[PDB]
Amino acid sequence: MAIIKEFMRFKVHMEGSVNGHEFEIEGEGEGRPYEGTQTAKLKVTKGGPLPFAWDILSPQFSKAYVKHPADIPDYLKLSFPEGFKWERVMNFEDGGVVTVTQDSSLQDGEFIYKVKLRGTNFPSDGPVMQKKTMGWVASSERMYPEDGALKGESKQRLKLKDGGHYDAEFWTTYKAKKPVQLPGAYNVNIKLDITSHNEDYTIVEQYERAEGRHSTGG
Repeated sequence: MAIIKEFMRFKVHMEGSVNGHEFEIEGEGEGRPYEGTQTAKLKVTKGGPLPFAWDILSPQFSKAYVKHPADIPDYLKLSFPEGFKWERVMNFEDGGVVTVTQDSSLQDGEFIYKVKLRGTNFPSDGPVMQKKTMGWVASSERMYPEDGALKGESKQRLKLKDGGHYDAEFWTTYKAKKPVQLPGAYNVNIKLDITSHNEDYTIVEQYERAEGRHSTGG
């Protein structure tokens, strides 16, 4: 609680490929870990302009910034200064798949995020490779402890330019680098917004608000 201050910055580096197109992204963000809010400014540094929808990348750029009530152990804040790692699978309803691995650490008073991403099997005709998505609907991640780690599962939904939707299921495992106290089951409500971007999405800003609450599930 002297480690995680009420205002904290972070730096993120992502390396990945989607349908074999390789790219890199570098960004910096800031927020209020106890209030559950944060912003990030991302820049594509290789592989730009991306030939696919920014939205499949936006959820990978920070769960030290989730507001927790006092009776739910904040495992990810407790993992610092060593930090934690996470691995995620996103299965989309048209067969697209994204797998992500991430390492979070704290260096010189800022969080450092390193992300690796592989998106595969997206249809050339689908909304991801045709850039038809329009942001994620607000969602809720169901959290539970298992095998010494914190797991989260959620149904997610992208809005589309044609007024329709495009659904996905997310599975994530979060593991502290030292044994710290795990919570029971609970829900994390999340709203993730793209607050501005340039025309080809090589420069993007995001905002996220996340808060944990007891199930059953408002």
